[PDB]
Amino acid sequence: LTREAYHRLTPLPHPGGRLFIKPGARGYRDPVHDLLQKTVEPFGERALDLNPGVGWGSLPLEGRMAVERLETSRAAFRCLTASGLQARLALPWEAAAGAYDLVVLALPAGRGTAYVQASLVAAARALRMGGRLYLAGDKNKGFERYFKEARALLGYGVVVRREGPYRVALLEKEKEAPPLPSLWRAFSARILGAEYTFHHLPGVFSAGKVDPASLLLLEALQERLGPEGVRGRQVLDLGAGYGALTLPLARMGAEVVGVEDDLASVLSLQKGLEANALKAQALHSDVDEALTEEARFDIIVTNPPFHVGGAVILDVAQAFVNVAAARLRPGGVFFLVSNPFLKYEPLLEEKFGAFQTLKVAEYKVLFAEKR
Ligand SMILES: C[S@@+](CC[C@H](N)C(=O)[O-])C[C@H]1O[C@@H](n2cnc3c(N)ncnc32)[C@H](O)[C@@H]1O
Repeated sequence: LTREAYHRLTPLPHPGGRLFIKPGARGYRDPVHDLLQKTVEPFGERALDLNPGVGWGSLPLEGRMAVERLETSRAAFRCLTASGLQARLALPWEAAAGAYDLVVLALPAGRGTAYVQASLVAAARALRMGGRLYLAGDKNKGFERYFKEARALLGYGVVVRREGPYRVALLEKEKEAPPLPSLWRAFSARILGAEYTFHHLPGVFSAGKVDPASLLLLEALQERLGPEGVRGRQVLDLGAGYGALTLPLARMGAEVVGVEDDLASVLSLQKGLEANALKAQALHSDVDEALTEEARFDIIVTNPPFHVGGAVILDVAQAFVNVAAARLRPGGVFFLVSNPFLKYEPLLEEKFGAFQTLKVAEYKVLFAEKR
């Protein structure tokens, strides 16, 4: 895709309306959200969707109930807003306690147990006594375990729709919700001769330890540019996460802007910067959406998102490369790290004209210079 195509919001039809989608936004042609949309029925007056994506799963409630939506992805909020669907930039556990009659939760299984658990408790807390929860997911991705936990948290739960491995259950709040679990974790790491303490919420990439790929990029970077080759330079970190690249580069004296689509990750980076006596801009952004048209940089780094066992480069990751080329000043440099067999080489050749391979072992570090 072009950058314009990556950022474009496109309305798709459904009976009675339309819904905007875009590359990089969750919840479109997803069997879990699809099964929800076929299942959810109004109950009471006030509903909360704790994982809406583009908003298909709880869309049947719109216009029949007041529906609030809490969403962590910037890309997904751009879509919801375009669709005229009330939505807040919010973590699931930021939900108002006891203020809803119905909650909708597509299980965010890909973000892991801690994130799901926090979401389950947020759902239980959000509901008034006697409120109900639609819980949807995948038996191949923990549905039975999470449904068992939901039933323990709330009361009577039963599966109300089945399609292959995909399930929707309906549950009733019959008991008092517990307090939220402890959410913050911290760990320390030594990077390029300096100590960092990272802080993060649940669901972030590489919780609890620095990704070896990120370490490899930083090693390649320092070898190429020298210990001082970053001081006073403007750096963009595409997909900054809790700051594995961001913090060291700030420590090295760079003026760093991190862009990150996930709110939990943005807040994690902010806490880490504070904890380490470091300054950087930690932007909640779908790729470079948050930047001015004019912003350019001297150095751009990225450890892009990837599909678990995938052989194809994600749309977001392709956009990262296109954006890096576009956002670099002449003489600027780009560093990217990935699995050795992802086909980034042709992309860098097309966008920069040439590239170099600085490292290839467990991961590869590719490099390009803006001409
Ligand atoms: C492989 S992780 C790398 C995180 C961090 N830079 C590190 O090295 O540990 C990729 C990051 O890209 C972020 N991401 C995914 N889609 C994005 C998007 N559309 N815009 C910006 N960041 C995105 C993810 O949330 C994740 O934090």
